[PDB]
Amino acid sequence: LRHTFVVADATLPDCPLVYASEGFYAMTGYGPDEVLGHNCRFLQGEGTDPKEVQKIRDAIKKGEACSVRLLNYRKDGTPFWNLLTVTPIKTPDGRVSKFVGVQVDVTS
Ligand SMILES: *[C@@]12=NC3=[C]C([C])=C([C])[C]=C3N([C][C]([O])[C]([O])[C]([O])[C]OP([O])([O])=O)C1=NC(=O)[N]C2=O
Repeated sequence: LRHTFVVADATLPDCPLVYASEGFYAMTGYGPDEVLGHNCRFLQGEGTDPKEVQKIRDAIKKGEACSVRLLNYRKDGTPFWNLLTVTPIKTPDGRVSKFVGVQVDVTS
């Protein structure tokens, strides 16, 4: 199946994205200059369910994995359904260093 992949830096307080696969840029319409250094939430918009957003916010704050389905918007404004799985990456001392995300466009 077609998916995309990003890495977020958890050592920075607001989990900016530091790496994205070619598919992530191609799927969203945004280039590296608009994606790198930014929190993934710029993909959100009017129809995004705040309850699902809250699930990821809590899991990130708690350093747990999380899988949620979100309405997202491309650079051109058009919406798509993003099945998103975030995974915490810990150092051996228990601290979370990075979050990794798999994003699937599940508009089908
Ligand atoms: C986004 N993918 C994504 C990938 C990773 C690795 C992480 C850590 C987060 C995301 N987000 C969410 C965003 O960064 C944030 O966690 C949430 O919006 C909730 O926190 P706030 O503070 O905003 O309430 C992704 N969000 C998207 O909308 N699309 C993704 O692809």
